[PDB]
Amino acid sequence: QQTLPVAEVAQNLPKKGYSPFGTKQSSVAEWSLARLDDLLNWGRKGSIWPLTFGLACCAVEMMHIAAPRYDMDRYGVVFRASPRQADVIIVAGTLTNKMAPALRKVYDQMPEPRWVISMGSCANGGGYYHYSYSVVRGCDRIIPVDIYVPGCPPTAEALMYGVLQLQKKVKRMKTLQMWYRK
Amino acid sequence: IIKASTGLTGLAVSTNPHHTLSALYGKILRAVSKMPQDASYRKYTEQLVKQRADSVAQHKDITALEKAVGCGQVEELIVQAENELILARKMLGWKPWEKLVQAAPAKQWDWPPAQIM
Amino acid sequence: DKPTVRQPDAVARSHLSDFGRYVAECLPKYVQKVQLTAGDELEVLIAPEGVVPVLQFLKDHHQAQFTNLVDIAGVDVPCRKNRFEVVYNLLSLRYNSRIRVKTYTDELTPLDSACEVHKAANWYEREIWDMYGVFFANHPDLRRILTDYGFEGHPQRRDFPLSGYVELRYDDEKKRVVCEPLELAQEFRKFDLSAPWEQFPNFRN
Amino acid sequence: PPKQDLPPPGGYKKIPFARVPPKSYFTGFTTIGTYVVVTAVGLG
Amino acid sequence: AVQQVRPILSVDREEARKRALNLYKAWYRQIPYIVMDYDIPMTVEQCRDKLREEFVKHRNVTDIRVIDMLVIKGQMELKESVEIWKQKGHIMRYWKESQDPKPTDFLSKFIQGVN
Amino acid sequence: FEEREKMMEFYERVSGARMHAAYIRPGGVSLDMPLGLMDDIYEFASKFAERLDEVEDVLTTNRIWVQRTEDIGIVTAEEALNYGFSGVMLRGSGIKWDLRKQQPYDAYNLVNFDVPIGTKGDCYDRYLCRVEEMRQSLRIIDQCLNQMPAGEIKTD
Amino acid sequence: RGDIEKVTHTGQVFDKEDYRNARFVNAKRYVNENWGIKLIEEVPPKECTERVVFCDGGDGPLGHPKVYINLDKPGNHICGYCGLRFVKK
Amino acid sequence: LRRDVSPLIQRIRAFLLGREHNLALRFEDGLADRTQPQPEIPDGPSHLLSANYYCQRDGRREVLPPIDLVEQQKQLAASKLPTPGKVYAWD
Amino acid sequence: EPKDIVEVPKGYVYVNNKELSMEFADITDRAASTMFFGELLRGFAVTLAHIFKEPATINYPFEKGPLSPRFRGEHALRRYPSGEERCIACKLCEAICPAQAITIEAEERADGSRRTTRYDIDMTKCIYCGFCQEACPVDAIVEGPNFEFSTETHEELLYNKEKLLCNGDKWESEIASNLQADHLYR
Ligand SMILES: CCCCCCCCCCCCCCCCCC(=O)OC[C@H](COP(=O)([O-])OCC[N+](C)(C)C)OC(=O)CCCCCCCCCCCCCCCCC
Ligand SMILES: CCCCCCCCCCCCCC
Ligand code: SF4
Ligand code: SF4
Ligand code: SF4
Ligand SMILES: [Zn+2]
Repeated sequence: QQTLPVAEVAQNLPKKGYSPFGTKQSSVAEWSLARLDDLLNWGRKGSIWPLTFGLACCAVEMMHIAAPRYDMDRYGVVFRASPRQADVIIVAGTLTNKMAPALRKVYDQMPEPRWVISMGSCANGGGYYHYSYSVVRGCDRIIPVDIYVPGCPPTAEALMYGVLQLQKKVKRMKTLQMWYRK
Repeated sequence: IIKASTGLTGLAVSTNPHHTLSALYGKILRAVSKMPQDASYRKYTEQLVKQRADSVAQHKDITALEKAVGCGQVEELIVQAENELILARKMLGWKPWEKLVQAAPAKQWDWPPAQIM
Repeated sequence: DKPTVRQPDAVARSHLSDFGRYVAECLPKYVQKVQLTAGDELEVLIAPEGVVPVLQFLKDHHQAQFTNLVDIAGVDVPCRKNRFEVVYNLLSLRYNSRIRVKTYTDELTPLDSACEVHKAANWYEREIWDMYGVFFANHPDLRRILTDYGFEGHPQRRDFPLSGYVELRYDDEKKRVVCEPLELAQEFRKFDLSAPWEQFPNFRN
Repeated sequence: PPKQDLPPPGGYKKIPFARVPPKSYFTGFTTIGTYVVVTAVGLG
Repeated sequence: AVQQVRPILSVDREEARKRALNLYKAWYRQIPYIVMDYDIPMTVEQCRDKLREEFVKHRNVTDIRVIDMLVIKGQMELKESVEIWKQKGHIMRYWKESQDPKPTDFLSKFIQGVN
Repeated sequence: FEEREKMMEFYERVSGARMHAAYIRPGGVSLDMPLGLMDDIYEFASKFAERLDEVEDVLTTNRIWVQRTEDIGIVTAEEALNYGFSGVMLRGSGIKWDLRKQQPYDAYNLVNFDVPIGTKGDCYDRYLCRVEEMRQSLRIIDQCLNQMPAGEIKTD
Repeated sequence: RGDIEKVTHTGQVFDKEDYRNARFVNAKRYVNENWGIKLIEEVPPKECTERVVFCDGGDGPLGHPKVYINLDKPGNHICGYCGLRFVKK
Repeated sequence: LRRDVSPLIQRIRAFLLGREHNLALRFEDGLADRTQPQPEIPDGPSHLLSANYYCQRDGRREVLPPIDLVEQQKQLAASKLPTPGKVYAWD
Repeated sequence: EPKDIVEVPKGYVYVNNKELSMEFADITDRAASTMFFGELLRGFAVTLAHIFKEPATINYPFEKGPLSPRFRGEHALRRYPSGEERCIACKLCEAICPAQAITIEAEERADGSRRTTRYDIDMTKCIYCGFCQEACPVDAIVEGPNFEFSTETHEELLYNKEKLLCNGDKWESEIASNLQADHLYR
């Protein structure tokens, strides 16, 4: 555990910059691949397209980032009906026994790269229906999850916190530098 | 002098409601006349449909008939008479006036059920 | 007066008492016991073989126009000889009232379907088929409605456990959602909330 | 002081619930006549 | 002892046996349409062997109401297999393809775990 | 949904959760309303009539909405009674039945409002019935803001 | 890193041979630095004159339920809710 | 005082709306204060300490098992037909 | 005025009940609105008017939405002003936790005080309902104001006793202000 720095210490530190991979990497090819990766992650963290999925009550909150108080289209985020035209599936609601192959098929038909936001307590770990017969204990055991939005109804502030943390995860996602070091 | 609409979809207005009601009431009497006299359902249905037939025969106006019966509009009275005619046809075969077909099992209608007693 | 105690309706009590005695007079064969519970609700306990005509009587009599059948509820009592009980709740719009018709059913004994009387039961008994497992004879479509397609057993039966018997996961050597025996990561902690001292002296008789 | 959450004395003014129509400017005869006049001027 | 109950679709044992044989015939006809459509890794002969094993583990019952309840449930699975009404994950549930088999000898059960 | 988010803000003000309030309990309510909720609810109910007027100016009069709703999904009243319908699907088919007026509960009989009844039974009549329930709910909200007594919030 | 081998206030630490220290190679262990025992024995005992005293947490309705402690027995009497110590001379 | 467009665009919006426009957006002047004085919830009818006993206020013990109506008529007995309630016209 | 097909009762409102007028003026009015798109132009006018409105968007995360002092968020374990932790291991909160998220194990502490040795909250089983806030007699467990606690990993959403104590230490000022401004409602 570390805390946020004091303003004198914060004035001592320099600016972080946009690039999470640093300014220089002591090679021309490494710098070129890092800047290409920065451009690619800027194009990917800008306008992730979530999927019209909406299993349950947490979905009603999902329209409160559609609703003009929070405005998910300001961030590039915009809903698409088909899973082929989507980067993100927001698994939000109760995942039951009949929806296990449905969610697995919709996730598998969605093309790479794939990031899944788990919104709500039922999608995280079953929640208030954890000890029931029909509810799958979270959506981790069927599909991978990158972001766990924790509130049962999350505030749309807390859902866009998960969306912005997904954007920061895509911003730190590195593939071309990995290709150079593989 | 005719109703424009009933304010209620699926039921159109009736051209001659009085003859339809009287025919259904006569058919209810013909179906109930085969019932035994000791059955209370026959006496109750005869009292009902005799009162309704006197209400139909006494009043010639439609809305006066609907006010005098007081149950509702006359198309719903036709619906009620048709339903009771279907019931009076069915209860001859269902045979309700006899004794209990099945006796009470032990501890069947006891609440709370888990007690020893 | 007494502001905490709920005040009942005397005229509704008198009307439901007169109608309950009227129902018990009209059908001596199928009506087994007419009772009037607290809260001004009439329960007509009937024989199983009178499941279909009595509701038909309650659909079609002039003082019994229970046009709406709002739901059918099943209660699983395992201590009785006939295990399940089936509760038909009917709403009358003409006389502005409600009635309950209660019957008893074994695990294998049929019930005659009320789909000829009320069409809402066309799914409602299906739920009682899925949750409890009583067969409804002369049903136009009797299938499991709420549970899984490969589900075995009936859930809201009290012999069935709360967490079920099986779980589902995803498996990559079969590329499929597969079925596994149930293991909770944390078990359901059962709480003993049974009352050690009785509170209501009027219900021990 | 408001020791409990209560409405002010004197009550509230009436909350509107009826649908007011928007402002209508065109009669149908006026619309057809203006269309005919505009079309004739345009053809000239 | 003796008990008078309402029957389910059959009066005696011969009609229930005829209904079970009708289930076997209908499941035999439905197996080659199950194999070509559901995308499952099971050969038609393995499917028929599994159908035979499912009938064999219910040969032991004798009560006609139990037999007819089994006939009703098998007809429900047949109706859920004529129309597709299901996925490939639930068809393979009869084979139990994910559960690793457990030993039955007491020494291996003693070594592995208390179950 | 801008106004709907204002009402979930009101829900968060009264109970602490935006959607699943856990507020109405057996024996009254859990907590008293906070101070100053009257002015916020009153300002919202003053503006919501104009918001509904704009929404009805866009949606209700249009030919495409009428052609997509009217004479479509017509349900008869005897089918509504036989299939156990309830609420707006009863009220859209001409049947005069509202449970807030016939069997009143929880002080609906000290407030006054109107019950909207459809005529044809199609989608357009049910949409107009929903908008009229919205406006009569604004009327009941006006009456409940007009009169409330001072006292306890739960049974004793 | 010393947070892996650090002991919490419940007397719990993972052994060096345990496999459960492999979960802390990517996420640091959370040990609360404010132990309640040290901060409750740092508070000096309160000297009182009356035979019985009352404790309510020091906040009124925001503390613990009000309990009465007897002070006729010599020594330090500990409130069972908040841990404050009372003494009578 | 409040953020809006200049009154030419306001008059254009009021002409295009077909009605006079009231601002949908909430402002700090129109709402109540976020910090309010600390309230006192008044006591109910039975927080008086003198007169009340629980035996006259116990609603849970005044319930009874349901009454067998045929048995009640048999014990207490030794025109229009009975309706379930008042006749309501939904037509 | 258009006539009424069915006469309305008192206290009821009939929609789609007005007969269409067959006089020449109303037929010409509806004909002009048909062929010249009158209601379409009215809807376009209303939409073009609401283009010129001010947006209701707030600049997240620089601008955050309005809330209440009663708001239910992350569970936290408070401490006394003397520094001792408030919880006395009475297991009321876990007895009332309706999804059974809390797990409490306790023993006598070395100074004799009744304290916990394990206070786990499954945050993926929580529903953020405030029953533990109402059930707590010493006001130990509260719902903190925090809701920006989305994690990348499912295990980080299973709070230990130390994580709840760190949340109680970190969020102490706002929780103290909320329980100052909220306690006479409860
Ligand atoms: C700055 C510009 C602002 C405005 C921009 C937008 C412009 C307006 C909208 C453009 C198109 C929008 C999208 C498409 C909408 C399509 C709507 C539509 O057609 O709906 C079907 C509806 C259907 O009509 P209805 O809605 O009445 O349906 C009932 C009738 N039945 C079922 C029989 C059809 O409307 C029409 O078809 C109306 C006619 C359209 C074509 C116009 C015909 C004009 C005829 C000549 C007039 C002569 C006058 C007299 C002259 C006398 C001379 C002597
Ligand atoms: C509906 C319009 C009817 C008339 C259209 C033509 C108008 C102009 C005719 C030619 C005028 C020539 C003047 C020298
Ligand atoms: S997590 Fe909560 S709000 Fe979301 S679907 Fe489950 S119960 Fe509903
Ligand atoms: S808020 Fe409710 S669900 Fe969450 S820990 Fe507390 S009691 Fe349990
Ligand atoms: S209710 Fe409060 S004091 Fe009791 S065990 Fe829970 S957190 Fe601790
Ligand atoms: Zn103390």
